[PDB]
Amino acid sequence: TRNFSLPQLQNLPIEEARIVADALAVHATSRQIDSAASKLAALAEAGLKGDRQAYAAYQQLLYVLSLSDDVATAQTRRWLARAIYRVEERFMPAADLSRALSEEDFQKRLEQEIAAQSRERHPMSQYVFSGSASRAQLQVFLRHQWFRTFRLYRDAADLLVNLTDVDEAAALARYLYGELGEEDEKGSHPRLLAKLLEAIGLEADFQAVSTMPEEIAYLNNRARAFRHAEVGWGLAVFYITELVVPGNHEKLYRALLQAGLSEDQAEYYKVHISLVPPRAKREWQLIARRIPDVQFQNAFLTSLSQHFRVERAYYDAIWEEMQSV
Amino acid sequence: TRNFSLPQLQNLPIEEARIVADALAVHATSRQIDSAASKLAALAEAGLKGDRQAYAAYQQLLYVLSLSDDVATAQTRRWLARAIYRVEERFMPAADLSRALSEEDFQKRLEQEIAAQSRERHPMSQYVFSGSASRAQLQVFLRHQWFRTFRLYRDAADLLVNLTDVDEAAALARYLYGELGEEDEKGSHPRLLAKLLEAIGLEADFQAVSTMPEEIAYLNNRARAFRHAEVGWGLAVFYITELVVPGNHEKLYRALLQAGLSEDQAEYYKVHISLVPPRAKREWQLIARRIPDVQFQNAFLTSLSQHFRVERAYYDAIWEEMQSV
Ligand SMILES: O=C(O)C[C@@H](SC/C=N/O)C(=O)O
Ligand SMILES: O=C(O)C[C@@H](SC/C=N\O)C(=O)O
Ligand SMILES: [Fe+3]
Ligand SMILES: [Fe+3]
Repeated sequence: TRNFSLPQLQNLPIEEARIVADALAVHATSRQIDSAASKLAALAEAGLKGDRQAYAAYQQLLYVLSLSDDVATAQTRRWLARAIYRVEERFMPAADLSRALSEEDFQKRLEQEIAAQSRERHPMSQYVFSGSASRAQLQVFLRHQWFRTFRLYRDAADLLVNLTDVDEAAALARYLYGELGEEDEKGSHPRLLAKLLEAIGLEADFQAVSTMPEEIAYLNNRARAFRHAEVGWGLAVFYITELVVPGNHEKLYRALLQAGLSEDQAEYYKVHISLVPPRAKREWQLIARRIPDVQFQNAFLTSLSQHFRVERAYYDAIWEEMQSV
Repeated sequence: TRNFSLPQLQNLPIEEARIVADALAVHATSRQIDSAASKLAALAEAGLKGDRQAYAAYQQLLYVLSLSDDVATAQTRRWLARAIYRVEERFMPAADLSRALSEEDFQKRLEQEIAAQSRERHPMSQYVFSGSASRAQLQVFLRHQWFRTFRLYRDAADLLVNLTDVDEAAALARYLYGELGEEDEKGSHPRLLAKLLEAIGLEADFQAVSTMPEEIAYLNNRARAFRHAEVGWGLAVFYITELVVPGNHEKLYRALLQAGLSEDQAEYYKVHISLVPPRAKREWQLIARRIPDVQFQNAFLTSLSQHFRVERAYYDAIWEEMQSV
């Protein structure tokens, strides 16, 4: 299977890929697993210090560890990913406020950060919204839309698991329920996107494996953020996504209709326009309750800044692919 | 913080509790974590061979590891819990099937197992249904009902996390949505039970920590099964609970109304009578697809039998406590 860990690892011409493979064996010893964790940590350190090959190598290995679908190795894979996450977060630039911002000041900082970094301001977004994109160019856009959308519900579920307050788990459960099609699994949002992809000649593969480095970096970061033990990381990515999807999707919907798509064909984008603003308003209380905590504020803001960095490098790479077709 | 891991460990007169504490430290080394794992596995092995003190020790530590609420230590706690689970599973009388049973023989064996040991036939259940229980004795019953209900949704979420198929994750999402109150979190099933609990004088403590050995055994086993990498373990526990809840809760509902509180206060039991039956028919498909796989059948039936042994010993202990008042 294409999105299992071991087939992906055999395809990486890296020695650490074989050490990781040994660490994921059914009878792997603690020493093999600690060896994998140390060599992964050193690879990530070398890559984050400026070694372009170690940088690419650890990002590919981290993609395999964090996002493969062979559930038998999942617990050890998540253990190994943590060895890499620890290194990454030491290199990330951390927000270090010592005193908590006011709730009003905090929301305004978010609004400002969004206005400065929103995916909606990217030249590619504006260009498609303009109607000037070719059909093959929309296909580039939707090919990568598939990778962003199709397993988002799993990252949300990792955050659900880490919210110990029953009311906060419930808010995330309502999100997951909406995201998985409510009472009809034929209408889960991954399948709505699949219906749109098929309307424009693309396959929606639930075992899709990305080969674009910036997309891998985006998916790796998002999973790390939603899985973090300090939920400020995950609430940052979750909530910024909830705030940006409605207007972005309203313009993407219009662009697809302009591009020769039906209302039903473009339903994936249509349903978020109306489903999200109410839910986003109720989900805000998860952030409001934690604002007095300066550790939460620093985790949230560091998460947000890191998310924006990888999202921008990713949109830039999609934009380049779109221009070459 | 009464149900966080470190405060619980400092209150355990078990030597290995200190080693576990060291393993959960912010900067714990691989040696300290691996050491803790080794001592926990040895303690479990001694306990399952008959050392009652080692048995009690491994069960209290496993309770702290698997069910404490400080998410900062959860990943390492779940890692250490695995070392105990592997030992436990070597001692479980597993259905040794060499080849897969037919669907016909699988459902028949399932029906037979449920017929022989369902919780509904336990003398305490028929006694409660009988009307004859005193208020103090119903308090005993509901005090332990709290421990079974108040974090069940978390165990189901771990199973959701391990269901890689999007339509099957959707099925578990429909379950969680219902269990956490659909659009209204004040109606989540833990809070409905908490309201039933407020009537009669009992506290519903979201940080409750059990000190009843058979109850610890029940919660430990259930979390292990729902977290297992082979989803047969969790599907076994999940499905046996969904199938028995409607009849059991129907009879408990009528008995509680006959004990003098309204239908609405006892809403926790009524809602299951109608809510669960339609969802159980769709949830069966997750099991039907896997019947042909003998590895699934062996996990499922081993889990069912282990769940019934632990459920029966727990119900026995509640019944003894109930008869002491
Ligand atoms: O990549 C991301 O995280 C943003 C997704 S949001 C789709 C679903 N929203 O509920 C996108 O590309 O639109
Ligand atoms: O874990 C158990 O023993 C089963 C629970 S069912 C609660 C289900 N939804 O609220 C019980 O004891 O009634
Ligand atoms: Fe969505
Ligand atoms: Fe329920």
